[PDB]
Amino acid sequence: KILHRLLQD
Amino acid sequence: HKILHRLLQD
Amino acid sequence: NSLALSLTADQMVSALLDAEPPILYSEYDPTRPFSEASMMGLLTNLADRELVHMINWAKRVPGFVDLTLHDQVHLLECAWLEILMIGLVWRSMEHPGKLLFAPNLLLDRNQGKCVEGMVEIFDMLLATSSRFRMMNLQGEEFVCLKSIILLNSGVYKDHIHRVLDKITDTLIHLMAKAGLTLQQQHQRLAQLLLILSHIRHMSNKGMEHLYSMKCKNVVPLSDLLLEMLDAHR
Amino acid sequence: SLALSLTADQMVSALLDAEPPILYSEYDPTRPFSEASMMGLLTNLADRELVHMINWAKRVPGFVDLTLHDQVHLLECAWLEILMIGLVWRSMEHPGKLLFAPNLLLDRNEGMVEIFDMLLATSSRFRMMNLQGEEFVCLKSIILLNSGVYTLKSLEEKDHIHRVLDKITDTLIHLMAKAGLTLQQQHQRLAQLLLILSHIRHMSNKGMEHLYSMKCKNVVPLSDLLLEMLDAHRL
Ligand SMILES: CC[C@H]1CCCC(=C(c2ccc(O)cc2)c2ccc(O)cc2)C1
Ligand SMILES: CC[C@H]1CCCC(=C(c2ccc(O)cc2)c2ccc(O)cc2)C1
Repeated sequence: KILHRLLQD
Repeated sequence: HKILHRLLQD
Repeated sequence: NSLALSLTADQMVSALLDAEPPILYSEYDPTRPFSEASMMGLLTNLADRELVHMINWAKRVPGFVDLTLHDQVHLLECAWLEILMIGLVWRSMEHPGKLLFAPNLLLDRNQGKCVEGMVEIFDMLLATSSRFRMMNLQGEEFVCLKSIILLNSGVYKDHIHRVLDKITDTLIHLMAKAGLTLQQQHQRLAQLLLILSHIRHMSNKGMEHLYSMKCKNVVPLSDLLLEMLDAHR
Repeated sequence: SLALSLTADQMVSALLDAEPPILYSEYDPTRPFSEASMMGLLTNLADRELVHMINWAKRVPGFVDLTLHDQVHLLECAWLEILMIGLVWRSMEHPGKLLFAPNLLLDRNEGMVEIFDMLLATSSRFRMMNLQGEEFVCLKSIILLNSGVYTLKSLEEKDHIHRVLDKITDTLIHLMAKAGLTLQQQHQRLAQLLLILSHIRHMSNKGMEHLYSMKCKNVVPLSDLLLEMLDAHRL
């Protein structure tokens, strides 16, 4: 999940 | 035309 | 010049309280609706009758009758489901986990768990109801919020602008009357108005479902409900 | 949390510094455009704005105090609302026009035109109120936190959001009091601002419908991120 990834970064 | 136009007059 | 602006705060409250439509009953027959036909059948019938009262309610909202007939039509077409929903949410305050469409029509999410794509809207309404309950929303506050919805939701203008300001003053008046501090007042005012954004969201999701209900063939829609629905498309 | 410890002035400073940049589109006046290709431009622009928005959200006081799943949900709910109030803010000084990008100024010329007129009206509302930059960043943060607050011990998260929202309310009043407004004028302006958010929500909902109507018609290549953001509103 792209949004979860970018937020987790 | 519209029913609403009539009901708002009464 | 509108007499709405000349009203005192207490007079504004009295006018709105006096304008309140009654709580209508659903058809009897104690069959708990667990079908998309029966429940949408019940809800459509109720909403159709509620609409007639709403129209006559709107005419008793200060400032509304000062608008042109077409502007009155526009505002009602834009806001009718919002108005139905905030009323539903208000009625359901004292019944956590339940939606009181009528005193003899109390539904829970397990009944909403029927009908494709309604349990989500069901949950949203329940959350709004709980929020109003935790805020201890008062009846005088409720009628102010409902009037704001009517005047604001389709506002896009100066007359409506001043009337909207007048209702704001009225809300603040009620909170000050309730003994709230200045900080508690503007904090509570903000909290109440932010919920109106959620009511807007629920209405739009509701229109989609009603349009979806219409495109099939399940419940006969009244000509009035059909015209109110078509206005959004 | 340190977000609850911030003064109103600190809150404003934090929000102002977290502001994303204004991006350019791929628009070329010498290049012909259809409705399909114009939507391509806006899609490309929105996709690049989303990355900036995500990093902006992390710098909104109180946001990273939330679980990742709650952070995801709020952004999924609010992303088009936030884009739109940004668009409306940029368009204030251009009556009858929408400034999608510094090189993309479009005037009114399906129901896409209706959404267009709705955005124009909101922009007109902003400039008549003389909306301030400090107010705008408060409004935008409210949208992020409020639009999805109502979609076990998940209630603890909901409480925190409400307390931060109360903080932004305090901040708005502080800004208005500093601007010399009377108490009546403060309460009225506060109401005016928050009622606009209902309108921004409405435009977002109508916008999602058209974007879903788009996607299904092959018409325009949606980005991988936009597809996921869009899909979240279909469930
Ligand atoms: C799950 C709740 C929600 C979902 C569908 C839309 C709803 C309503 C509805 C249903 C059918 C209809 O034709 C017009 C309006 C409704 C709202 C308030 C009220 O007092 C009565 C009916 C109810
Ligand atoms: C569909 C309604 C329309 C109204 C305003 C302009 C729109 C978009 C928009 C809005 C703000 C913005 O800064 C950049 C782009 C948009 C276009 C395509 C897309 O895949 C996502 C967003 C959407």
